[PDB]
Amino acid sequence: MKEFYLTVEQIGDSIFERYIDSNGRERTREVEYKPSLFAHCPESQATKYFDIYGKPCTRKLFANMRDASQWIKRMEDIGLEALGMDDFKLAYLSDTYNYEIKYDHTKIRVANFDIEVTSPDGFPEPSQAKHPIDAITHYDSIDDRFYVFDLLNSPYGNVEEWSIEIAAKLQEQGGDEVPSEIIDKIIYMPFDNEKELLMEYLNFWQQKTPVILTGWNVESFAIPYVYNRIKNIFGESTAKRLSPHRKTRVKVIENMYGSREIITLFGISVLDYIDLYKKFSFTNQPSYSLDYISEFELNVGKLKYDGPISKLRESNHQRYISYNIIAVYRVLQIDAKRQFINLSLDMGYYAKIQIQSVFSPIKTWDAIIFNSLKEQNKVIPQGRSHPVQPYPGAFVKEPIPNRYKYVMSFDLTSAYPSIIRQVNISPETIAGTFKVAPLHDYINAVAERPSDVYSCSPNGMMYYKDRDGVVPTEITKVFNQRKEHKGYMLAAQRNGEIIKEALHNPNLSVDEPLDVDYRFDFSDEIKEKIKKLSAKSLNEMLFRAQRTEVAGMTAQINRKALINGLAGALGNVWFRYYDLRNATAITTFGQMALQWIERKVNEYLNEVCGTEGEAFVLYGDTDSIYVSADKIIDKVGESKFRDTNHWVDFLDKFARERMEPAIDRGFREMCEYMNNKQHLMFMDREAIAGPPLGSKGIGGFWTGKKRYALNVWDMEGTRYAEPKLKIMGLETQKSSTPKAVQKALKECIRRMLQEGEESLQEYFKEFEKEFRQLNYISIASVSSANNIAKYDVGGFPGPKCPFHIRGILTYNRAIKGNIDAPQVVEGEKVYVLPLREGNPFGDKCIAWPSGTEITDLIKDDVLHWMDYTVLLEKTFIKPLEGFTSAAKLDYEKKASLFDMF
DNA sequence: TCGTGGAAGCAGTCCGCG
DNA sequence: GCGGACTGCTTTC
Ligand SMILES: [Ca+2]
Ligand SMILES: [Ca+2]
Ligand SMILES: [Ca+2]
Ligand SMILES: [Ca+2]
Ligand SMILES: [Ca+2]
Repeated sequence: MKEFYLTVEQIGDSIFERYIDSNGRERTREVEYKPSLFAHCPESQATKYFDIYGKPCTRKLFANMRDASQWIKRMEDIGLEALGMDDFKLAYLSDTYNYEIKYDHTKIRVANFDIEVTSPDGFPEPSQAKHPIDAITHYDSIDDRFYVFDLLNSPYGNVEEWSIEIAAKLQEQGGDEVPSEIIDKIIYMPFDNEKELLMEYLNFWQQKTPVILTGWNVESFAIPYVYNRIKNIFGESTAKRLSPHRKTRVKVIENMYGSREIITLFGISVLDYIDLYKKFSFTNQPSYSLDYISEFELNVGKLKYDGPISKLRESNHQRYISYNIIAVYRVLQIDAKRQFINLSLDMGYYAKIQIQSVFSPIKTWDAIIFNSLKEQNKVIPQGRSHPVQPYPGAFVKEPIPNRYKYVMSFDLTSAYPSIIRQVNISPETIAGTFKVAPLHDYINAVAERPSDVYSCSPNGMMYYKDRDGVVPTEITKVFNQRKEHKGYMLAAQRNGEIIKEALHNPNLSVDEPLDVDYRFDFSDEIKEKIKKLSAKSLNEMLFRAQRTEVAGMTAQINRKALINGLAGALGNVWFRYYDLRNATAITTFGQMALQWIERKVNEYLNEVCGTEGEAFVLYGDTDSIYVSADKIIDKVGESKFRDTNHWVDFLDKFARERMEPAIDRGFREMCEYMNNKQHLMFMDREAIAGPPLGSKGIGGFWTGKKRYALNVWDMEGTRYAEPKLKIMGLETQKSSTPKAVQKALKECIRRMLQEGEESLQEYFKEFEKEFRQLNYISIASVSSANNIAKYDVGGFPGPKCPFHIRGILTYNRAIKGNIDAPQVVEGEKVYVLPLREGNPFGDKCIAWPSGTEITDLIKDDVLHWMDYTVLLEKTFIKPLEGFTSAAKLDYEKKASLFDMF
C-alpha cells in the first residue's frame, strides 16, 4: 500500500511523525527536516521558482527550522517579503506525501473515551483535579473493544465489582440494558486503588496510543482532568506519557469574555465529538448534553438514575459503571449515523493537514492552495497583517407581507463558488479596475460594458481570462466532490419516498429487506419487489435509506460549507489571500445576479401572461427567487386538474421547460455583459408549493425578510408521499422557542397552509385551553448566557441586564450556599421561565441549566409560581398574531350576523 | 463560544413622546 | 403603548 501519515508535529528542529508504512504497520520517526523559504531575486538570475504573480524567487535552504524562523523575523526587520510555507510541518507533509493520499481507516487507531469523577463539593474542575478518577471506559477502534477501568476503593466509598450479567439484563429485571451487541466486547478491569488504575491506563495507552481521540467534552473535561490528576499524583513526567513524544502544552483558548485551558498532546489528534457535532451537524440545539443529543439523534431514552450524580457511585456502582460504558457507545452510535470522523479524515488527508485542522477552513484552504501551487513550482506569498474592515454582502428583497397561494422557487447551485469560477476570482488573476456605475445601472443593463478584454464584477474589478486562477481551480475540485455526494443524498431521499408510498399497502407475509444500494434510484425490478414486502421489511428499508441519506447529507453539506468558507476566507484578515477586492467582487456580483434575474423573470412572465409591470418575483435572498404561480395555474383553471399531484406535475414541467430556459438565456446575457470566463450561473427549481387541491389552505405566507412558510410537494426533484412544510425564520425554527410551543405553532401553520382559517381557529382554541398541563421544561424558553458577571451587582441585576441573565441571578440567589446545586456555566444555555408577581424568588423570571430538571430544592416553588399567562402571550400568541396578520387571517372567530340564530 | 463571510429578524432595556 | 438606540441572541443565506 501507499504510506500515509497519522500525525505530525514540529518539536524544535525535529519533525515527529507517526505514519502507516508500506506494509500497513504503524511507525514513528523523528526527522531533522531542512525547510526552504524564498526571496524575490533579479530577472538575470536563472530560477525555476516564481511567485503567484510571475516574479522570480531564489530558494533558501536552511540548516534547520529555527534558522528559517529566525530568517523570517530578520526579513521583517529589514522590510522584505519572506515567501513560502511558514508552517514547516505542512511543508514536510507536502514533500513526504507528494501524491493524492489513499488512506485506510482500519489502520487508524480511533479512541473514544469517557471518565467518571465523584465530587461532593460541586463540579470537579479539571485544572485542579482534586478528586479521584473512579471510572474510565476507553473504546479502541482497532481492537473493537471497550476497556473498562473501575476503581473499587476510594475515599468516597468502597464498592463491589461491576456485574456484566446484571448490566445485560432489562431495566425491568433490575439490569442496566447495556446493549447486547457490545456485551461481548467489554474488557472489564477492577482496581484496588487509583494509583494502580492510572499506571495501568498509561501502560495501556502506550500499547494502544490513540491517533484520533474523541468522546464528549473530552478536550474541555476528560483530557485535562486525566492529565492534571496524573500530574498531581505522579508528577509531570508521568502525565506527559499521554503524548507519544512526551510533549504537552497548556493551551489558552481565548474568546470575547474570558478564556479556558486545554492540554495539547503532541502526536495525538483530538477531535472532540461535541465540536465535530457543532461544526458538521447544522443543528442548533437547546442543550448539548450527551443525553439530549443522543435522544435527538438516536431516539434512545435518557439514562435514568435516582439521586445526584455525586452519590451515584456509592448508592449504585453497578449502574454507575454501566452508564459510563453506555455513554461511550452512544458517541459511537452517533458517529455510525453522522460519519463526522470519516468526513474529518477525508478532508484532512485531502488538504494534507493535521486532522484536527479540519476545524479551521483557513488552515485547510491554505494547505490545499499551497500544495496546488507547489506542484507548479510556484511560491506562496507571506501572510500579512490587516485591520478588520466591514464589507457588503448579499441582497435581500423586501417582500409584501401576505399569503401566497402557489409558489415556485429557484436558486443558484453553489452560488458564491460558481461566481468565483465564472468571474475567475483569485489573488493572481487580478487584471485591474474599471470605472463603476451604480449597481442599479448594471442590473438594468444601461451601464457601459465594463471591459472588452477582462472578466468583470460590478464592484470595479477585472480578471484575466487566459488561465484559471488557483482559487477557481481548487474550489472546482471540491465542488465536484460535493455534487457527487449530493446526488447520492437525493437518490436516497427519492428512494425513501418510494418506500413510504409502498407502506400504505404492506403485505401480510414474512420476508426480508432487499439488499440494495440506496445511493442509486431504485430500478423497476426493485420497485416491484418493494410493493410485495411486509411492513416490517419496508420499515427496515426506510431506516436504511434514511441512514444512507444522512451519510450523503454529511458528505455534501460540509463540502458545500468548505467551498463557501473559501469565499468567506477572502474576507478574513488571517487568511494568506485576504483581499476585500475579491471578497466584495463575489458579493457584489451576487447582488447583481439576483436582481438581474428578478428583472428577467418578471419580463418573461409578463410576456407569457400578456401584462406589463406586474411583479411575479415576490421574494429573493442572496441567490434565490420565489415566483408567484397563481396566474399560471389560473390560465389552465383549477377545475381541469384531477388531483394535487396533477398541478404539481404541470408546474414542474413549466419550470423545467419554460422558466429554466428563460433563466439560462437571461444569465448567458449577463455573462457576456460582464465578459466572464465561463457561464456557471445555474438557477434550478427548488420548491413547488401550494394548498391541497380543493382545500381552503392558503399554501404559503411571508411576514417579512427571512420569515416565511410554504406547503411543499416537490423539493429539488423529490416528490413527497406527504406534503412537507418549508418554514424559514419563524419561531418554529428557533432553539429559543419552547419545545411544545414550536410544535403547536407548527401545527397552526400546517392548518393555515393545508386546511384554512376555520381549522386554525379550532386548534388555537384547544391549545389555549390545555397548555397549562404541559410539562414546565417543554414550555421554557432557551437562551445562551454570556457575561453573567458583568450584570451581577451584589447578586442583583445591574443596568441593562438581559432578561435571561436576570433569571440566572434569581436562580443563584435561590440556591446560594449550596456547593452541590447545579451551577449555570458561563457561555452555555439555560431554560428560562417567567414568575408571577409576589413570588418568593423576588424577581420576574428564573433560569437554570438547559437539558436538565431544575433542582428539587426549588422545583416545587417554580412550578407553583410559573407565569403561564405571560409564557403563552410571549412565545405563542404574539408570534401567531404575526403569522395570521401577515396571512390576512383570524385565529379567533369574528362575530357575524349568523350569531343571531 | 478557537475555528470562513454578511444580512437581518425579534426580545428586552431604557427612555422619549407634550 | 410604540419607536429608536442599543445589547443580546439567533437564524438564513
Ligand atoms: Ca458521566
Ligand atoms: Ca443556492
Ligand atoms: Ca404491498
Ligand atoms: Ca439560496
Ligand atoms: Ca438546487
